[PDB]
Formats: sequence, C-alpha cells, structure tokens
Amino acid sequence: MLVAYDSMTGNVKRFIHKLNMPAVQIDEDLVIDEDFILITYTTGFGNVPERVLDFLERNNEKLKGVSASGNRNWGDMFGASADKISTKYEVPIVSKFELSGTNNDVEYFKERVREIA
Ligand SMILES: Cc1cc2nc3c(=O)[nH]c(=O)nc-3n(C[C@H](O)[C@H](O)[C@H](O)COP(=O)(O)O)c2cc1C
Ligand SMILES: C[As](C)(=O)[O-]
Ligand SMILES: [Zn+2]
Ligand SMILES: [Zn+2]
Ligand SMILES: [Zn+2]
Ligand SMILES: [Zn+2]
Repeated sequence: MLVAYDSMTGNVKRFIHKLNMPAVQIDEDLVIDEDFILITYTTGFGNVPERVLDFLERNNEKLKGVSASGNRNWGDMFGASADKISTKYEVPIVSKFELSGTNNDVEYFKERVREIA
C-alpha cells in the first residue's frame, strides 16, 4: 500500500523511511491514483497542517486511513489531527505516535495497514 505523508521538521519523514514502503511526499499538484494511507503531523491545538488539509480536499476518495505524529505533552490534543481527518472522511485512525516513532510504532503501523488493505 501507498503511503502519502507530509513533514515540516523531518520527524514524519524519518518515520516513513523506517517503513520501507512505497511512499510519496504531498505537494500541490499531486493526484493519487490508488488507495493510500496518510501520515500527518499535528499543529498547535490539535490541528491538521494546511498543506495536508489542501491535499485532502482534492484526494480524500482514495484515503483509507490516517496516522498522526504528535507529542503527548499536548495531552488530549495528542495526534488530534488524525481524529479530525478520521471523523470528517470516515476512515480509521491507523495509529498515533510521538515524534519520529519507536520501532514498535513502525511495526504496529505496518500490521494495521495490512489489516485495512
Ligand atoms: C508549535 C507546535 C505545536 C504542536 N502542536 C501539537 C498538538 O497540538 N498535538 C500534538 O500531538 N503534537 C503537537 N506538536 C508536535 C508535532 O506534531 C511533532 O513534533 C511532530 O513529530 C512534527 O512532525 P514533523 O517533524 O514531521 O513536522 C506541535 C509542535 C509544534 C512545534
Ligand atoms: C523520495 As522520499 C521517500 O524521501 O519522499
Ligand atoms: Zn528519502
Ligand atoms: Zn488551504
Ligand atoms: Zn483550503
Ligand atoms: Zn484537553
């Protein structure tokens, strides 16, 4: 399965290189042709980065799940970008992880995508 992602300070980018899966960085022209999983980071107060919101307005029909990178020091706003995406588009939250993730976060993501695919 194809993974689409965005990263501002490189933590999500580090995570997706640990997956060894087909992966594409989001941009303004990208149209995705097949089922995909989104990995986003989380902006202040539980939000979705604008570039990701823009991409999803165009690409949500093929979206099959979302994961968020965040930080537990945000409390119940931890990874809430995934909550908002999941609620809006009616897709599962694959996983939440902190920062660039642990090895267990990597393996869990892959097991959950295998289940959804
Ligand atoms: C200004 C700022 C606000 C953030 N707000 C949240 C938040 O509301 N919830 C959360 O879980 N993480 C939050 N984070 C943490 C980031 O989502 C986290 O560092 C993430 O790994 C960044 O991914 P990136 O390095 O790929 O850009 C915030 C980080 C910054 C610098
Ligand atoms: C070409 As890539 C996997 O660093 O987005
Ligand atoms: Zn690379
Ligand atoms: Zn916009
Ligand atoms: Zn917009
Ligand atoms: Zn709260």
